[PDB]
Amino acid sequence: SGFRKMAFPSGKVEGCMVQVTCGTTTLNGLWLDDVVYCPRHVICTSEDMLNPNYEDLLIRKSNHNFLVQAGNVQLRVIGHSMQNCVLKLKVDTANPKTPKYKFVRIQPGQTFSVLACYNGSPSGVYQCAMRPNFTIKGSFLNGSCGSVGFNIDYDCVSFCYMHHMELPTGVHAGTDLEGNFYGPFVDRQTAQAAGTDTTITVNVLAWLYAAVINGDRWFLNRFTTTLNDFNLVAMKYNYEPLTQDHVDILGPLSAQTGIAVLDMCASLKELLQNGMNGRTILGSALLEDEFTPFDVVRQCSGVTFQ
Amino acid sequence: SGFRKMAFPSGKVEGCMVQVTCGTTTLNGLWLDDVVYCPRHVICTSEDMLNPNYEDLLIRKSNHNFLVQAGNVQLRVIGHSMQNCVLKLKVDTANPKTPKYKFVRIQPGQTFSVLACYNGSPSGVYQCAMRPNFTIKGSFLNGSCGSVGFNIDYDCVSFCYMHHMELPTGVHAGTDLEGNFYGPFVDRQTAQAAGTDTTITVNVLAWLYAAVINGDRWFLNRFTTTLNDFNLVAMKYNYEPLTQDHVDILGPLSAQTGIAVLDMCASLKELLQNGMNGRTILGSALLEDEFTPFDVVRQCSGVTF
Ligand SMILES: O=C(Cc1cc(F)cc(F)c1)Nc1cncc2ccccc12
Ligand SMILES: O=C(Cc1cc(F)cc(F)c1)Nc1cncc2ccccc12
Repeated sequence: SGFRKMAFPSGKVEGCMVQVTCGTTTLNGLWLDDVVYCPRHVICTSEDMLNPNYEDLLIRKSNHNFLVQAGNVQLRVIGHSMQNCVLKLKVDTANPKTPKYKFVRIQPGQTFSVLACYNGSPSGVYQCAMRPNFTIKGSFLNGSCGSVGFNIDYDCVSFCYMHHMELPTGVHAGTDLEGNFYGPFVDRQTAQAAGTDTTITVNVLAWLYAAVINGDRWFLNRFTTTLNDFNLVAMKYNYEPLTQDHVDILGPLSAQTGIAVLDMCASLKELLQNGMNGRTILGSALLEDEFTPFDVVRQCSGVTFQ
Repeated sequence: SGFRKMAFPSGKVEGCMVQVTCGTTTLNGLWLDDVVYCPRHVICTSEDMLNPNYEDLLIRKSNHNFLVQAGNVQLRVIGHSMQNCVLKLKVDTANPKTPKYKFVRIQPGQTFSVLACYNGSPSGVYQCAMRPNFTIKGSFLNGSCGSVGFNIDYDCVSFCYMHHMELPTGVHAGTDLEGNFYGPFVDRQTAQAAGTDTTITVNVLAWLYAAVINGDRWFLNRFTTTLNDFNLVAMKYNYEPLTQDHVDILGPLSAQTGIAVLDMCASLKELLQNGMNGRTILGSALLEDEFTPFDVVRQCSGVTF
């Protein structure tokens, strides 16, 4: 019993964190096999940040301009290349702590653990979701660039995010490990803003199923809804549209609890209308949207309480 | 910017988790140096749990009855002893991954990271607080016993909790690493209940300072209060008393934000008496009490390990 915002154990990623320095700028790098991945803006001065020409800035650098430190050991850079917004520094030592890994690009609503780092050293681990507006509501200070997001389903680390920047609202933007930004963001100091964010409906439904599995049913009602009527209501509270894919994905939780997806949708519609009336669901007075259907099945028991 | 419920990096603890099997029961063990620590109830059948005599159950076991697996490697148990509610299995191999560590007993209100494990395999890491009623609101399934709680101070892991049981309300009970339970709990299948819990006042104040540091100020007001008047209001709302030690501990956050501790207490008093009025603080509609003043400073300063 219990339901917590749970991150993956971070050890497999901690053994990959290194410090990358180029001139006066120091940030984090991810050392996997003989390559260190880091944000390409490590080669920029603060003045270069408005309209940097990364190809032009990079051509002026040699391997010895990149200082990579792993623990108290300086790695030797033997090659460098840029792939989209990520810099790949070939080093002369394969990381002996390289876990089984993959690079995965995620979709909005997906969750992942972030290992926040500074100067190549891990500071903490927390759980995030890729918001519908492609930002993440992280906790990052200056020096956190290059910190990564990941999942570890089995013993394989799927790296899905590398931190690049903080937007004016205090939310964060980054790339996949191939250097492609999530969202319409660029690694430039030009005026950029997070679009209006919305609630991840499928995740709220998953979390309501988590509450039912853990023994709470106060919020259920005798009603059902069509998918279209649910979407017309939910959009009025800035909730993401629920697709038939989302309904299918919630099938297993629906079968385990005995509550049809559209019946749980009717419960959510009522919660949006009524609020919680002094009650909580899984220790929260707000509807939680940073647990996916996959997270709920992984965290919760396979036996519903009642 | 941003403020998240953040756990310590778990790698140093992951390298210590092992699987301990005794008969039909499998749970987690903590392998440090040449000793594996685990809940003593690993030696019990369901019948034994009703009223166990752990000394009597243990005397019937030999070293080979304990199967300890560190990954895909079977460790050989060369001795066994009980310390309070923890079983200590001496093994022939010192854990090469043993970090610098200490065993510390924490006080209610203190937070720690839990590395939830099943079959000696870490599954998740989360941050929680030792409640004033000595339970933890964890997330644990069957097989999670022996999962540990810890903090990191510099390069040293301070182990403070070992998971033993789940109470009927779904909250959790465990011991320090010396096997002393937190709270009035016993490792036996007998009627036990979590006592009425209270809110960790100093932690709510720390989180309000975190909200201010993050640009959330709507709850600030021109008012101050005395410590005694604040504690009268705290008692009324099932909040823990705020001591002068708590006020001193919040000094640095008070100096950084310009909001004196008693000035923040008057914000907290108004929030308790009136609610949030449809507003949120750091994305929460409830007052969060599972961040200590140290956690707030650490997260807002970027301390690494
Ligand atoms: O955003 C940047 C630097 C940057 C600026 C830019 F215009 C484009 C970039 F790709 C990167 N750094 C930070 C990242 N995360 C959190 C932070 C918090 C405070 C101060 C800086 C933080
Ligand atoms: O509570 C126990 C076993 C136990 C029973 C007892 F009566 C006394 C004990 F010291 C230990 N194990 C569990 C721990 N955490 C979570 C669980 C969730 C579901 C089922 C069991 C869970």
